[PDB]
Amino acid sequence: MDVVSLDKPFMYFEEIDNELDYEPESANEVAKKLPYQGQLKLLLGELFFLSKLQRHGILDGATVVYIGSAPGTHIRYLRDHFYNLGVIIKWMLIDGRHHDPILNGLRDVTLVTRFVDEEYLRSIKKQLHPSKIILISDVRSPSTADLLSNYALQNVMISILNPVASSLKWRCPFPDQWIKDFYIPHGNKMLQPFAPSYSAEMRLLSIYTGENMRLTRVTKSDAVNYEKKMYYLNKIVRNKVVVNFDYPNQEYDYFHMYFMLRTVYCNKTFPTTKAKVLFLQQSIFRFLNIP
Amino acid sequence: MDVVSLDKPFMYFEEIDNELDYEPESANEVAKKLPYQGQLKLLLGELFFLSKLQRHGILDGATVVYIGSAPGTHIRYLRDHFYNLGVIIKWMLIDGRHHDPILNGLRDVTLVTRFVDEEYLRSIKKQLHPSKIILISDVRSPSTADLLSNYALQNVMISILNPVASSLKWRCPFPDQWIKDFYIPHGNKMLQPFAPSYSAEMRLLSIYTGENMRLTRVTKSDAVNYEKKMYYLNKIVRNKVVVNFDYPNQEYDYFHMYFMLRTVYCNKTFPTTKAKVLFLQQSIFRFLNIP
Ligand SMILES: C[n+]1cn([C@@H]2O[C@H](COP(=O)(O)OP(=O)(O)O)[C@@H](O)[C@H]2O)c2nc(N)[nH]c(=O)c21
Ligand SMILES: C[n+]1cn([C@@H]2O[C@H](COP(=O)(O)OP(=O)(O)O)[C@@H](O)[C@H]2O)c2nc(N)[nH]c(=O)c21
Ligand SMILES: Nc1ncnc2c1ncn2[C@@H]1O[C@H](CSCC[C@H](N)C(=O)O)[C@@H](O)[C@H]1O
Ligand SMILES: Nc1ncnc2c1ncn2[C@@H]1O[C@H](CSCC[C@H](N)C(=O)O)[C@@H](O)[C@H]1O
Repeated sequence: MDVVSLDKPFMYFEEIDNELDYEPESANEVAKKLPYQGQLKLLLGELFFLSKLQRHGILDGATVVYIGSAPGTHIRYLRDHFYNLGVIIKWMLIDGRHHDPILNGLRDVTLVTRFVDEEYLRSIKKQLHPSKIILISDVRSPSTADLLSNYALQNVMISILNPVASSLKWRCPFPDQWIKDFYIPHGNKMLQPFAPSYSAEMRLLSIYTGENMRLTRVTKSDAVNYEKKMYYLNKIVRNKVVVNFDYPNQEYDYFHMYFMLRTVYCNKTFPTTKAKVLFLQQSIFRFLNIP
Repeated sequence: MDVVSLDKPFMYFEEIDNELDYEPESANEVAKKLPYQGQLKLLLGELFFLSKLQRHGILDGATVVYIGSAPGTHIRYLRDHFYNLGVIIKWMLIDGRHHDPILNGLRDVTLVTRFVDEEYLRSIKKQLHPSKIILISDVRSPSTADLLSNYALQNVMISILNPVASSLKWRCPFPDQWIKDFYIPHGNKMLQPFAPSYSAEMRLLSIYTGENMRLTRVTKSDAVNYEKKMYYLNKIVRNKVVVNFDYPNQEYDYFHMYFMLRTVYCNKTFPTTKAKVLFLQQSIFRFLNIP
């Protein structure tokens, strides 16, 4: 068995302290071990992001515009969580694909079947006005050309919507498929527990202060680094059994999930953080029908 | 006579401490009082900007890419000034129009007759590599639609060229011709002595640290402010005779020119700042054939 003792898990990209030469043979390995693992991945990341905004007092009264939301099964859980906590939020879920029927019939959630273009963003901005917007993007076209186009759209989302915070899908193009250097918004590179086994995807979390928008250039050298740090995380770290983690499941992803869940607010008062987390996890797994 | 005593002149937009309702009748007033006033305007601004970079030690060894450079008569003066100071610089002047023949025959200056598009910027970037680039832009198409397009090109100039510093033409669209909010790079809004009488144009000066690029949103409310602050500067300030300014000419623009010129480096040693400035001004006016 692959045992180790860890203090904390890598929460952000920059914390990764090692790297590995990417082995293309990893692409043939089992990408997922849990049913609905993709909804779990998104649920934890967005719960983490949104709880932060609550902590900063910028969630209540906001309209969450989620682009690339369908099917969105896990979004029903997020909505119920903040709804039950007393936070007042409107959700606007936009995707060309259809949403899970569990999202219908809620006055606080608007479902839209539209593929967003810069022009449509303008109309929704004019229509949301004057509400504060929180953007969450998970749009999907992939080639490096598809990616750049997605990233280019995400940047236009921020410029037109002008949100107070944003969570953006972020996976750097692979060095061997480089096309050109580009810019992404500045934010924390949140790592994702339960991401596919060898995924190099993370989420870019940003909070917009002032009227400024800071970007950051991404080059091929950055692409090489992303590939090597993520490959090391996936191949090595995520395959560790954190034995000094007394918890029903000690696998790295549960250890990592624990640190995100410990930041979540609950109505119920618990005697320990461990009890709150077990509760949140049981709750999340039951909702998603994960054994 | 319109007399006043001033400590310093307004060097940057933010320093303007008052505003006036724009009077459209000002558009019919004499825009210029000196011959070649436009070359003088550009010369002082770019001398100011470039001397700053020298002060920060980022000029020597750079390639100055000037887009929208023609005719560029005043650029010959700039080139001679730094050339004679020992600073090593390559100049690349690009415009679809032809340059002043005085710019020919200098091994350190390349003249290009091309209307730049994003694609061309890419080729010149690949070709300048690996030199450090200093961008100066004075491109001209104007409607608010022409402006936005110009500004959009200037931002692509910075993203592709990735310069260490930049000077950009900046005039906010008028509030009554607003089209949409947009972003410009963050920089100092340098005011321009000898700008046309009622011009709302300034230059955006930026130095790029790290791999970050910070932008700033410009709205119609900003457009109203720009109009009112600039109108106050033009109608009131620029029409003042600074009597506590002992100098051959006491008009505001000369008082303002004095503060830019006092920052310029010379080979010759002077007993007073006043002597250096008079020298630089005499020199500049003689070069431009201004009486
Ligand atoms: C993690 N990774 C994946 N690939 C390629 O990406 C393909 C799809 O796997 P994926 O990377 O999970 O796709 P996604 O990012 O769209 O979700 C694989 O079949 C590999 O060919 C990769 N190719 C390179 N060069 N480097 C990597 O780090 C890498
Ligand atoms: C300074 N100013 C100029 N204009 C208009 O701009 C026209 C051209 O004058 P300009 O503003 O000097 O042109 P430019 O910025 O392209 O160099 C004038 O005939 C006016 O109609 C202006 N129009 C408005 N609404 N507000 C202003 O502050 C203003
Ligand atoms: N322009 C656009 N507008 C809306 N959604 C977009 C988009 N282009 C692609 N997408 C969507 O991006 C999605 C990526 S899959 C998203 C999964 C979703 N976030 C979840 O909660 O279940 C797809 O449903 C696709 O239709
Ligand atoms: N894409 C482009 N590439 C090059 N120059 C451009 C441009 N579009 C417009 N311009 C140029 O922008 C200039 C504006 S006038 C510039 C005056 C000049 N800076 C001086 O030193 O004399 C015009 O000469 C025009 O041809």
